[PDB]
Amino acid sequence: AMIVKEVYETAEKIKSMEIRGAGRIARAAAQALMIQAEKSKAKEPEELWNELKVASKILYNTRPTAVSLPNALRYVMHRVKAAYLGGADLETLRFTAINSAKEFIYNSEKAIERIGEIGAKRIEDGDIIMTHSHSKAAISVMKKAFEQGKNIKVIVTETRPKWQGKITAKELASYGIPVIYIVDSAARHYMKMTDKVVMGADSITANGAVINKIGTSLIALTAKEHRVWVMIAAETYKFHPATMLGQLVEIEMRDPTEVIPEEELRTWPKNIEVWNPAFDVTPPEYIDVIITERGIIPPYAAIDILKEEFGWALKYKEPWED
Amino acid sequence: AMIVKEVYETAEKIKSMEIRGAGRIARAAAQALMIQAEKSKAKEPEELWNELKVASKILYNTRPTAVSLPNALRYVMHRVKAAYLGGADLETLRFTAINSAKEFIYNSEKAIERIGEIGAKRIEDGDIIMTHSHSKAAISVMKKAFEQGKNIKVIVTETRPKWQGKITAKELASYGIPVIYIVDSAARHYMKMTDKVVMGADSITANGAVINKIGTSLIALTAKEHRVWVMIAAETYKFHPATMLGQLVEIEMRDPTEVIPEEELRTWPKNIEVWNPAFDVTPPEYIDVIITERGIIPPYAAIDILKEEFGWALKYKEPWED
Amino acid sequence: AMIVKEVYETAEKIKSMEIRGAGRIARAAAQALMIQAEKSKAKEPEELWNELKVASKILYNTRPTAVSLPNALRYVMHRVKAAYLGGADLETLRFTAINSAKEFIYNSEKAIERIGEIGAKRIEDGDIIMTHSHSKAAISVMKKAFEQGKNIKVIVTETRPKWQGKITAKELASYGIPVIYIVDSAARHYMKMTDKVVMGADSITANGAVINKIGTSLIALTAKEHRVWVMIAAETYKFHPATMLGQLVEIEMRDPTEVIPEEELRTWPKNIEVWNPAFDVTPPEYIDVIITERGIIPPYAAIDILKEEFGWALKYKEPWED
Amino acid sequence: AMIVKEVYETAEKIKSMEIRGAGRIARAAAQALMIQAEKSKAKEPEELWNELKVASKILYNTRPTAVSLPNALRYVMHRVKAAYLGGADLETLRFTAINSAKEFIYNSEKAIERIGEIGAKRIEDGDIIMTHSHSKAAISVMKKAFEQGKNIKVIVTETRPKWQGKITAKELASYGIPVIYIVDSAARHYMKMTDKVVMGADSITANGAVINKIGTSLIALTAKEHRVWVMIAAETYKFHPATMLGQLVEIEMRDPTEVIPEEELRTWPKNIEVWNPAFDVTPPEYIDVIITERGIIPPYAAIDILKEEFGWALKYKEPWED
Amino acid sequence: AMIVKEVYETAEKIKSMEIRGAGRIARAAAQALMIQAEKSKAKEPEELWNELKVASKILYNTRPTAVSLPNALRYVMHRVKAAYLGGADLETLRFTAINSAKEFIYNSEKAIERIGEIGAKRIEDGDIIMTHSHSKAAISVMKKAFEQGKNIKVIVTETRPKWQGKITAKELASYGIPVIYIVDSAARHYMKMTDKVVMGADSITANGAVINKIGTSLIALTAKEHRVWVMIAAETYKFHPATMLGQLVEIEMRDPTEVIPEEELRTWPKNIEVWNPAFDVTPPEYIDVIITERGIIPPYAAIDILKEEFGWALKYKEPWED
Amino acid sequence: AMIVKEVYETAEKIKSMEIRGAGRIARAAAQALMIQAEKSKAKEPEELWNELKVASKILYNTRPTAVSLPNALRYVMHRVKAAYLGGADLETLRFTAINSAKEFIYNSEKAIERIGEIGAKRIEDGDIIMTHSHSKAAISVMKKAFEQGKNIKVIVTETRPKWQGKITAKELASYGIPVIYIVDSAARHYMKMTDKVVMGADSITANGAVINKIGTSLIALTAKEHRVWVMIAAETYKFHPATMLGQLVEIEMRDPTEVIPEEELRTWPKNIEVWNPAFDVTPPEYIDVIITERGIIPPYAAIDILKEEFGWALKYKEPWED
Ligand SMILES: Nc1ncnc2c1ncn2[C@@H]1O[C@H](COP(=O)(O)O)[C@@H](O)[C@H]1O
Ligand SMILES: O=P(O)(O)OC[C@H]1O[C@H](OP(=O)(O)O)[C@H](O)[C@@H]1O
Ligand SMILES: O=P(O)(O)OC[C@H]1O[C@H](OP(=O)(O)O)[C@H](O)[C@@H]1O
Ligand SMILES: O=P(O)(O)OC[C@H]1O[C@H](OP(=O)(O)O)[C@H](O)[C@@H]1O
Ligand SMILES: O=P(O)(O)OC[C@H]1O[C@H](OP(=O)(O)O)[C@H](O)[C@@H]1O
Ligand SMILES: O=P(O)(O)OC[C@H]1O[C@H](OP(=O)(O)O)[C@H](O)[C@@H]1O
Ligand SMILES: [K+]
Ligand SMILES: [K+]
Ligand SMILES: [K+]
Repeated sequence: AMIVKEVYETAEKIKSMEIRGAGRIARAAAQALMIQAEKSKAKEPEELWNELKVASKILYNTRPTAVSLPNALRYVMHRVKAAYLGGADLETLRFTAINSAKEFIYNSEKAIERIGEIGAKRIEDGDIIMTHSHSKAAISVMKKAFEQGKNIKVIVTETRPKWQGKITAKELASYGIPVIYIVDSAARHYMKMTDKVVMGADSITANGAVINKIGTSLIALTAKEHRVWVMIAAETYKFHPATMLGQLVEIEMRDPTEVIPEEELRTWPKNIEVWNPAFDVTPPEYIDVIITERGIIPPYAAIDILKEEFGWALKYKEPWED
Repeated sequence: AMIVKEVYETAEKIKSMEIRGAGRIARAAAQALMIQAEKSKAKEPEELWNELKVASKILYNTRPTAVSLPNALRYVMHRVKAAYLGGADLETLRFTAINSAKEFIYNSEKAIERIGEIGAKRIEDGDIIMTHSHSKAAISVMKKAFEQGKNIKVIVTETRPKWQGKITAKELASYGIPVIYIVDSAARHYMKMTDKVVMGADSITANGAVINKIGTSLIALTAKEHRVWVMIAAETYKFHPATMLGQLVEIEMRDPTEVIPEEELRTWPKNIEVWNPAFDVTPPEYIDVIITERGIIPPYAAIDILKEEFGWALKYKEPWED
Repeated sequence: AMIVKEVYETAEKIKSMEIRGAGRIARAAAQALMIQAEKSKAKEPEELWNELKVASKILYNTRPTAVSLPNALRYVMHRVKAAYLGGADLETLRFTAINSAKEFIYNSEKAIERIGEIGAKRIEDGDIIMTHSHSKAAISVMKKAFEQGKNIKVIVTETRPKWQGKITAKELASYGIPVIYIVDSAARHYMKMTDKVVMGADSITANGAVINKIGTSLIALTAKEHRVWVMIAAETYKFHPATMLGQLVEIEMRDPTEVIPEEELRTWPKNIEVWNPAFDVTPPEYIDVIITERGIIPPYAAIDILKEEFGWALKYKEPWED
Repeated sequence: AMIVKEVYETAEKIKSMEIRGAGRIARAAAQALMIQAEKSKAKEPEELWNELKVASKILYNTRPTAVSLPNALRYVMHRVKAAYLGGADLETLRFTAINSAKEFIYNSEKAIERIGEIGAKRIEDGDIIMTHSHSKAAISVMKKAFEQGKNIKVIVTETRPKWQGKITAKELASYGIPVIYIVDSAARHYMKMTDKVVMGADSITANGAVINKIGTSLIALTAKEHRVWVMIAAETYKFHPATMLGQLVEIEMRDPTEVIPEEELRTWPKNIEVWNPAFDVTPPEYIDVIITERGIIPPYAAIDILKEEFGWALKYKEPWED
Repeated sequence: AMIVKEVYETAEKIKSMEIRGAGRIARAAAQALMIQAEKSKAKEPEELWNELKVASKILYNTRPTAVSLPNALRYVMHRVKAAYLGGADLETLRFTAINSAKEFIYNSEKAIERIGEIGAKRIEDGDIIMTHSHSKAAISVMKKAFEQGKNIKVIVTETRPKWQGKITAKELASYGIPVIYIVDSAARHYMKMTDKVVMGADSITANGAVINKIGTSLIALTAKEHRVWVMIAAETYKFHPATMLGQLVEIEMRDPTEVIPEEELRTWPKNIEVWNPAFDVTPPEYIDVIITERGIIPPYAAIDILKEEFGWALKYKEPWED
Repeated sequence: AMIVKEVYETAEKIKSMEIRGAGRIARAAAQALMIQAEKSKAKEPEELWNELKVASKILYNTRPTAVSLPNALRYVMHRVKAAYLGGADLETLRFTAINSAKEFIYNSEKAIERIGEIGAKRIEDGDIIMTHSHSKAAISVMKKAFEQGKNIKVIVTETRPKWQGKITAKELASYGIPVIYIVDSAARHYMKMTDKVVMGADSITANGAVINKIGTSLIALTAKEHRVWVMIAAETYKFHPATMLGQLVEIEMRDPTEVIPEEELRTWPKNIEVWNPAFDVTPPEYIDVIITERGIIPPYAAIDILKEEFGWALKYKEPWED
């Protein structure tokens, strides 16, 4: 109930997409629990516990699709709950929250570096890589492959409505990587000159399906058509535990004004609806490998990743639950 | 040569895409040769012949990909050239041109209403139709189905870079037709709820291939993946003669600042190139039917349409050449 | 208005499927106009003309899907109308009707013999042929191939709900042809031992799509999956002229009691609906050749067949129209 | 050996398909070994051991294709065999058998309710579900989605030769669920209006393949053609151990008179054979998920389910052998 | 009965593949007929007519698969037979033969030249072209493209068993075209670097299937897999008139010593059979265009080449027949 | 530094392909290490350890593509290195090496035997089997099946460039198995008569792709096209641990004189380059099963073979490294 404003700002910024990208939203949420814990004026363990739960709920209710966010909160809160129910004093519980958040953040960073190291080995001298949206994990791969001295070019799709491709383009450019910027529509037209595809992931399912920025499935489709390897770069905390037990991932429908700006949209007739899904789902047949910090896998081994790391917790309710 | 201003203004406006759509471009090309003949001050027939030769060369060098443009110029100038070589005096030559051009414009209008009526019979009540870009022909089909009392909805894809989807959305919505506007990247995500795809053409080749707005081949591809019918609404003047003798269609590369505005692009790193192809090429196997003013065809019958309407002219030179 | 009962019985028998099969229904309808004409008590040409029109309407309104029926009636009635409007006396008009019907019947028979002769050449010694429903044209092929001394076996699908396969099985057996009878569901399971598929057609469209007995499209689908040639055996009067101008073929929905017998069906809860489509539509991609009396064609050449034989009449209303 | 009558009556009833469905067969197999142990008059443990050995051999030789049967027998007899070899006295051996069998029956029931709850989460409100044959597991999924308030309709395919579709149609309709009954041949025609396919399994192989009622592979095939999800509701006791070591599953050929009744078939020509396979084999690539009581898997994870639940037993002999 | 030396040498050189390549073979058979007429010591019309009839049969009975050969003998003998039946005297008949063969040969050289010109237009600067066997018409395309100043590289598949690829590689090298030579099995491995596939044909059928050197089908298949264009370079006398009326093309089975040499094969166990198909059949779905001397067709328009250039003769027997 | 004669002969025999076949090569490298330890005149532990390290590098540097080789050197040197670091004396170290090589070699012979037994079960009486190259493990399957009394026939693809298929054909003949020998290009032509495809592997990756003799991929592709099962017979030491961490397998490019002999190649134009890839890569989607000595897997479970038998060593450097 005495929730610090750093939690409230992180939430608003997640919603507004000032903080965006699956890994980043996750790190931002770990962070927010950290700050809440650091700054809490609680006197009993029970008071802090309550704050961490209510803050976790606020943070969870921001954006649904990327499972990295709930996974970050679970990492922190599985540990916090266990300390709490085990009778931890106020300070043991504060540190358990703070240090758990710190680990997630630190492991998130090492996981992305490691993915780049692993992914890069699948890039070859002279490769033309097509990507989509802005993925820290995808970019780690392309960036490392350049640093090894491979001469790559990267086709960057624009990624409407939010123009994520601009970010990716400028960022790749600044590491010395040449870029070809194209609109989303042109992905089939350039698939013939493309040697590899490398994209990120918001959530990966028990069957190997990849939920990622709207348009990912199209690029994968025509990549398959063309026999261009589709490689997805993704941390194990992108894997979705609830889909083990039959859960479908919700696809976020964002405001129509991200597609068509406010001033214009209200001049339009009432019988036009603008629909703005932030993600689509890419079937496993169309994915060559998923690149995790633990190694290369075929998409269908998503279940192993889920079994050995996340399944244990599916008997329990969420660690923030009241 | 004394070229009248309406010839130059039309060429500017085609190049700038102020005038756009392969059907319109073609009518305006004819309209321009008509205005040249109307206002010419030529004394001799040879004087006027030369004006129209040159006028045609100006118009032909505007935009290369939609063969409708040269087929309009040809429709007028084969006639003008035969009048002139067969000894026509001046005012005979002036009317051959005027009248040939009025013929093309009125047949063009006719063909579109006719493609509407034919193509509508392949629209079923309840259908959800996905379309791309803005095509007077495709719209004729959708609008004619609506006027028949069928309850349709049209999925209008945005169509970057130039936003042609906005024109389409507003146009259809203004005839009463419910519209759903989405980004091009959302085509696959919404292909499951789509019953029919209806699109235009700029060029159609001997072998069946359809050159139409960039992103057309993606929509068609994922329509095939899902067994949604891809119907191309296209006049016979969209069919490309030189492809019979082995020609590939030039795919127009338009200025990059149509993608990223000048103000923003000049601030971007030197090693990003923006590539802006205006069109892509959809293979025949992803096309179900081509709705011409002469009836429904399989796309492989493109060659029949060309054999019987264009072949004769191929042993000759272009009717505006020296 | 003074319509003979032979017209009324032929109609009832077409509806009830006592007379069934596309070619046969067509011959039966030609026949019926013949008898009407033979037995008419008309005294003026105008009186007979009226009878032939009203009889054509009755016969046309029996079953929609197989276009052979309207084509048979057009063959007879294009000729009758032309005699009539050209001032034929009563007897000239009677004979025009009678003799036209006779030609259609005679040409129908020669067309089926000729298809068998042509089709059989595509069967090879040792072939295992899978078929579907009961097609006179298909059977003509298999029968001729045996008579040439090729040792074939024919897999006969049962063809529910009406058990057409029983007819085909007994009929092939009686020519010396060994038969393997299987239920419809088993077609994929036996496609591996199948060398050829040979089926009939009720209506063939401008784009090469084949409308035929329910389940045809499944057999073709898994045939394609397996690279087994799908050959359709079909007379040129199976080709559908209205689909040139964008008409979709109606798919006949027959009584639910053909699926589930009356005594049983009325014991069932109201919230079960039985749906009984008599046909499905098979796309051209899944058809290797159509075998007509005029020769082997790829499915997509359906338009040539339609252009050169049926298109001339599409400017006119139906020759029975009032 | 003194085999009790309920062992023989159950074997007759499995063979005749009076008792049917791989789940039921398996429970009744266990039920029979339970009744044998209940009523045995054995004095020694060795006497009873031998009765159960023989009882198991009788039950195992009824119907070969659904591995659920032997997995039930194994579940009981690995336990009984270990009790006996580990010196158990008589009434200990009698209870090991009884209790092992009650265990299997109650776990089987549990697994089905559980597969209902998991699989329902992949059913979305509004969905039209196509199913095949009659599967308690598939029905558990569909019924559980309905109880959640989702408005579904189920397309029940008839399922020749034995008409299992009638059982399914009546069952689902009796829980309130709207049913559409069609013939197996209509599967493709109605795949366009279908959102999800839900079916059972009799055996599932190491590599992912699903053996289920004849016609299953057709439905799955055309589901893939249209990108409709194929979900297999199947317990872990449906998974086939011997396939790990290279075994192919025997596909049961049932008496031809189930297709064509004795009265009719005896009148048919000698060179028609009726072939009645009871099952077909659907490849893994046409399967989206397998819903087990342990959660959603990709079909290629069949091998994991077998490794961790069945592999150990493969170096041993069958637990009812000499 | 009095057949010239040359007809025998031509025949034998064709049998042993000393003269080879569909077009060349046909030229050699026209040449033979031409020399039979030149050197005839016949004095009656009927004596010559009989020499030419027999000469034809000898030639037609060398090698079955390439229809070019009978199409050449028909070109000559149709004309010879029309003259002989007109009552043409000896010297008129002798010239009919002599001239018709020269007309055939000259039109053949012209077609291959024109195919080069037309086909070259579909080659683009920087293209890598995979070919197969040695096709004069395929080579015309490649050579003309290279002469146009396009920097192409050609991948020459070795083409077992007769090592045809060595001839192709040496030939293209000799015009200054960089060749990559590879074994047949490597065609998929290098399909990713291939932009275009260009190959010949021995026979093209009524449905658009292409019969060419063994392996042609594997290359078309993996080319389709990767969306590389397959372009067939083929004179209109490669199209097979018999296939219109149902015939299948005979696939010539040549000597096993062309595979395993005689000195080695004789030492091998009896129970190894060496099979040497000289050709295979590529379906039209894997073929993008056929480049003929009349233009570009989709494979499905082969029926038109046939309808319009050959169908007239099918009514009749082969000209050389009695 | 003091390396035995035999290590050099083994190395050179492997380089020149005198010793060939992935499994055999590996046995030859274990053998070499075994003879280095046997014949060492070293007197300190460290002297031997250094001989074996160097011997290993020599061997690993012969042929890159078949991972069996390093997996054998690892089997031995992991064990040798654990001993040397335990402080093992000279003779203990010498035995560690000698025994570990014998263990490797004996386990290899056992695996190939067990693969035969397991793989044979998926062969059925009357099967026609296409194979490629010469794989000891593929042959084990075929031989065991034939020994079981199944009347099989084997199609042996010739396998250029090194004529591997002659070895296979002679070998299978020698066990009494009828062979059909065909050139590589004929694999599609005979895929219709093929029931089963059985081939070896040199390296199998973490995502299930198979690296085997050049051509393997063309056969898998057309086998998939026709729904023929592709079964790979492969010892678990064919699985590539490096591919888990991102590596690509190096495709060995061997001498051009293995393609075109030296006496002939030297006469050829400079501008023909002869490319000799010894291997290609088959994707997992075209592979039905991998038959290992631990059982049948889908190709996607290759990651499990790896996770569980090799992943432990990836943390560390190669045993022979300093
Ligand atoms: N050198 C290599 N090492 C490991 N995997 C490879 C290599 N080359 C190709 N692949 C894989 O092999 C398959 C190639 O398939 P395609 O893209 O269809 O050629 C894919 O599954 C790739 O991941
Ligand atoms: O974790 P990293 O690799 O940064 O990003 C993964 C994915 O998350 C992003 O979505 P959004 O911008 O949050 O809507 C993009 O879809 C991207 O592919
Ligand atoms: O001729 P209509 O049917 O109106 O449209 C035909 C096509 O021409 C347009 O190109 P652009 O906007 O001129 O670049 C669009 O691609 C459209 O589909
Ligand atoms: O075990 P449950 O899930 O109820 O059904 C599993 C399968 O077993 C049945 O076979 P049969 O009717 O015994 O021949 C059907 O094929 C059904 O899908
Ligand atoms: O007429 P051109 O285009 O030269 O060759 C056509 C085809 O004929 C040849 O066969 P063969 O060498 O006669 O056995 C080759 O297969 C070639 O592709
Ligand atoms: O171990 P086994 O199963 O015998 O053979 C495995 C594979 O290794 C061989 O290559 P190479 O002859 O070494 O170049 C063949 O390609 C074969 O399929
Ligand atoms: K590419
Ligand atoms: K749809
Ligand atoms: K659907």
